[PDB]
Amino acid sequence: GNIFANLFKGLFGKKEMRILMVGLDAAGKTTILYKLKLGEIVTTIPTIGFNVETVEYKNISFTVWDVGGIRPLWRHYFQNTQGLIFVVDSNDRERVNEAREELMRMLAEDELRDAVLLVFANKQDLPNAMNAAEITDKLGLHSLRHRNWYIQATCATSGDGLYEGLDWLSNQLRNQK
Amino acid sequence: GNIFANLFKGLFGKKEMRILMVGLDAAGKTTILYKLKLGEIVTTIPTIGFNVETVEYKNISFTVWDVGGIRPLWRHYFQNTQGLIFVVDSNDRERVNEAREELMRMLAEDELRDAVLLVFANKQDLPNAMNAAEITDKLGLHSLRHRNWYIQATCATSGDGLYEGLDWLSNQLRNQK
Ligand SMILES: Nc1nc2c(ncn2[C@@H]2O[C@H](COP(=O)(O)OP(=O)(O)O)[C@@H](O)[C@H]2O)c(=O)[nH]1
Ligand SMILES: Nc1nc2c(ncn2[C@@H]2O[C@H](COP(=O)(O)OP(=O)(O)O)[C@@H](O)[C@H]2O)c(=O)[nH]1
Ligand SMILES: [Mg+2]
Ligand SMILES: [Mg+2]
Repeated sequence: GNIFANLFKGLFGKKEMRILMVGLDAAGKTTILYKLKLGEIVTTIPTIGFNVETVEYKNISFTVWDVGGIRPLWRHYFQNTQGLIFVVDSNDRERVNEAREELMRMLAEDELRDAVLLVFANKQDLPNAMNAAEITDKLGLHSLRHRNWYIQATCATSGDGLYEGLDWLSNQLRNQK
Repeated sequence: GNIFANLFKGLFGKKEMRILMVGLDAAGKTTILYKLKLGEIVTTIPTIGFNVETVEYKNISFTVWDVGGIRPLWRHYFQNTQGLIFVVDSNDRERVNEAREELMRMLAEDELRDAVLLVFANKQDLPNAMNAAEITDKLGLHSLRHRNWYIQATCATSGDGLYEGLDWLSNQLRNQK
């Protein structure tokens, strides 16, 4: 709601910022966006089979799309992305190896070289959900000795961890550029 | 887009109406919605797990959501539904039986009792895509001895068939109550 509006209020200014939130399908990306209550989640299809949800807050645009189904059109988007958030279904032990692939494939893009990474280890409320330490390992985030990263455990449905992780991210951008 | 807006025009009274477009996931509902160019597709999540896309023209709300995976909140939506569009992935021969039960199930509900059913047999551009003739059977549309109904073969991505099926529906609604 507002606690999130406040967060991003310090990042306001004549400049179009982009915060990419990608992850596999059903990771909790649309739920996290609805939870921020920064505005209307509007869907558009840039290209057939390319669904993009966006919440435009002010100069800050929240762009979301599923991953693993790369793509050219993506680069255009990358050309504005200050920060990338990657949400993982901690309870989906089966597709984290994929999450890692795409993640590594995203970090490996030239325009996203100077982008702050925030990994949301969502669905923490599920009984056999990996913890933020398991996910950091499986994702091999400890080898990303090069970029400003961070992992916050969450539950998009109850909503906790979203503020704490977005607080970090907000701080980072505030002195990113 | 504009050809589509004029279609519903006559129906522009002050009356709050709703056209419910449903079917299994991946059927082509979001693509159909985007093709109409009647407005922005906003995703809301009334209850956890329940994602609804809505486009609003004037006194018209196109409410979309995936089925097959009733509920008390739908019945509330049902209590205002004039038209019911049911889109099927004509090429997904496997779950056609599932889209059949979900359809039948939806028609069982009382507020829907006076809803006009338009069936879009989508993805018609694919080689294996069942045709309206086979769909009309696999869904038992002929069993509907008590309601208005029409099946229109479409291809959402190119837009083929959208106007035809939607021109029919308009009439049904133009002389409803
Ligand atoms: N248990 C649990 N379920 C969640 C959580 N976040 C999202 N979900 C559920 O996972 C499904 C996928 O979520 P969704 O937001 O549509 O995913 P997206 O495909 O990544 O955009 C939905 O049915 C959610 O309501 C969470 O933290 N915990
Ligand atoms: N080949 C083909 N694909 C279609 C057609 N309509 C939709 N799709 C594709 O089917 C996938 C699912 O469609 P979508 O609009 O996302 O469906 P929804 O899950 O019902 O909202 C997307 O890749 C669409 O581009 C069609 O007529 N032909
Ligand atoms: Mg989604
Ligand atoms: Mg959809």
